[PDB]
Amino acid sequence: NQPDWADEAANGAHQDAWKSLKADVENVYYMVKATYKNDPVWGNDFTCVGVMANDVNEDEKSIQAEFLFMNNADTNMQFATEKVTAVKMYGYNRENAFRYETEDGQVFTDVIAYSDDNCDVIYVPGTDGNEEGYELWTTDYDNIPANCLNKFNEYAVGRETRDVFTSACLEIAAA
Ligand SMILES: NCCc1c[nH]cn1
Repeated sequence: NQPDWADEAANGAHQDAWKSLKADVENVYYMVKATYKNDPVWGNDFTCVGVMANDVNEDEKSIQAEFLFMNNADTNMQFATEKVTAVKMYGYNRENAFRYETEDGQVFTDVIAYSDDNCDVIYVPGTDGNEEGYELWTTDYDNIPANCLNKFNEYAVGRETRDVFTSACLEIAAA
């Protein structure tokens, strides 16, 4: 049993997890939308989630990721560092998932449903003590690519979509 988009022959070309993780090294990726409200790490009604990486390890297909985020329990931006490794899920031959490992050893395995050069549509299976759902991440929180947005809306049908990282997360300019 697995999502119908988890068809490697059909969709694998757009589900390259290692390529997507390395992309976090060049540009910050912002989670612009999601279909769920709570994350065990980011908190409740979490918003303003972004990530940047460094320390690419080709032998391990892992990076060190630095996250920023907000939730309804603190008015200040929060930060955390986690290791993320490209792994295989749903019988795939080429890595199509992200295995996050927090400093306390907690593990989350999410799956790339669709990914293009500057955006990712990620599926949260809901088996890591968390809510099942989808996330949309992109490098520019103000200009969302239509291809990823359409794929996110397509796969996330029947749920309640909400904004996560938007310009409201920052107070931009001066004076
Ligand atoms: N679906 C996001 C799970 C996660 C990873 N790190 C923190 N939370």
